[PDB]
Amino acid sequence: MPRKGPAPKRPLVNDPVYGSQLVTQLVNKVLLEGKKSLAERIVYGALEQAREKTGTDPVVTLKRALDNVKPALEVRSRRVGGATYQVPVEVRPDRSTTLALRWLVNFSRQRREKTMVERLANEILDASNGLGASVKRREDTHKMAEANRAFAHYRW
Amino acid sequence: KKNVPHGAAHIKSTFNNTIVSITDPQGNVIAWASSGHVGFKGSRKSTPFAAQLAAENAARKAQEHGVKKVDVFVKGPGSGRETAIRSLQAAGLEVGTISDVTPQPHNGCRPPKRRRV
Amino acid sequence: KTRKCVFCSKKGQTIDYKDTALLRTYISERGKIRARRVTGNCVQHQRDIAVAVKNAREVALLPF
RNA sequence: CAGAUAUCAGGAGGAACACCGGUGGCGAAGGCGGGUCUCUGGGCAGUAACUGACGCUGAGGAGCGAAAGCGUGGGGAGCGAACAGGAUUAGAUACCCUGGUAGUCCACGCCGUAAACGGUGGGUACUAGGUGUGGGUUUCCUUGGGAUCCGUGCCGUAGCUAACGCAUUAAGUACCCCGCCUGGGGAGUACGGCCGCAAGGCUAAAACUCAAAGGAAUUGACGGGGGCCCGCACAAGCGGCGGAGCA
Repeated sequence: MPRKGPAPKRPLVNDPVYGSQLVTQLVNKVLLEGKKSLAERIVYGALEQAREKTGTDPVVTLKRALDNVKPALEVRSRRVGGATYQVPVEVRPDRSTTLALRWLVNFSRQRREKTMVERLANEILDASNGLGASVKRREDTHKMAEANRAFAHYRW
Repeated sequence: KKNVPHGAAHIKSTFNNTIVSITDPQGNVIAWASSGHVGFKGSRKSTPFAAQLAAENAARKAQEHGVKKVDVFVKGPGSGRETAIRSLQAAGLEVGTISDVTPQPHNGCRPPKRRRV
Repeated sequence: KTRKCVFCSKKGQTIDYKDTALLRTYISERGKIRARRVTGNCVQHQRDIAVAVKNAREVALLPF
């Protein structure tokens, strides 16, 4: 319900196995639309696989990855005077978290491992360390939002 | 060559372009950089991006002649006044002072008539 | 402002072109001239001050 | 690219005076604004000092009178008709750019037409107000306030107008005079005449043409008009289709 104010959102519970909101949001984003229990198993096995390959708590590793992927400035698609002038806008924490997790899932399904369990585990690792597609996209979006500061004072 | 400690950012800021002529305190344009000088012609000559590009190129030449402290002498209105200003600021030439050096014929000569497109 | 004047109401004061300081109190930074009603003074004083400012700009004692 | 743009300095040129610069003034109207000087124009205000009806209108007539244009001699920096290339375009001659001649400025002249309109002739005696606002003087608090006379706005009485609107600054109420019109074009046109270097204008019908032309107001469609807004409309996420087979 836009044009009327902030839109109410569905609340999110923590993971039963793990107990973290980021884990459950990652589950729902890796969730191929139609199945959850199998998607939950896949994200699970991915998180344990990240666990032994990191030796730490998968929730903390996912938090580190999300921080290494969370954006700070977003670019909309406003048309100003018939010319595409990019207006960067500060991102709210929920929107930035959603963007980071969406990027993580999108580049997780891109990987070429045997299973998307392995693909998601490798994506988690490559976002935590800072050598994955999600991290480089986080760098590129900030680079492009800083390259167009001349249009940043529009304040929309 | 020579060194210019203090420069002047004589910005002929036409709407066509901002010719950023850096001038020694004597009154000699030691170098200049406009939109075309960076490579901007036509509409791109008049784009705001050309303004910081021209200002930054001029300030690079300024550093090349050891120019650090510059007062800004902006001419008539154009595309990228404050844009060229903080380009020069971010390109080794601090702002110093800003001066609108625009001609003021106080009800003097007659120009051409007008345009309707 | 909003008085009868600073001359027509204070009922004692004078304007001189040689008194460049007193005239400068009404001129702008460059010497631009306030409107007929900006300073809240009786109109004749405004007009005479304007003519005096013209003359002062001609004689090079005010920032023109 | 030769040093263009630019920057500084200098010189030359020609034109105009931004800011003050506005219901604010002035002027019969066209018009008036950089500063100085000289001459001069008219108005308003308080004393009747005075003249002692010397009032008004005003056909003919008189000059003045925007801009343009032409006569005569200069100016020309710029602009700039006309005229030049390029550009959209089917066509550019036009919008746009790339220049510039007369003119545009001055001097002396011509002409007299502009939407030269309060679209409200000149003048004069009466008809609620209110409120901005220029010049004056007075009268009343301690500059403050009032009155008055003149300039200049808006709204609003009476009353008037078809309504729109006017409304003490009339289109209300009265007089006196000057100018104009008798349905619409054909027509401010023919011709004569008048003035014109030239130009044009002033004066100006008719044949013929139609049963209208028109004004105020009402409802509608019509904006690259706006406002208030709202619509997984866009901003955003997702699933996608369009690629392939198959139906």
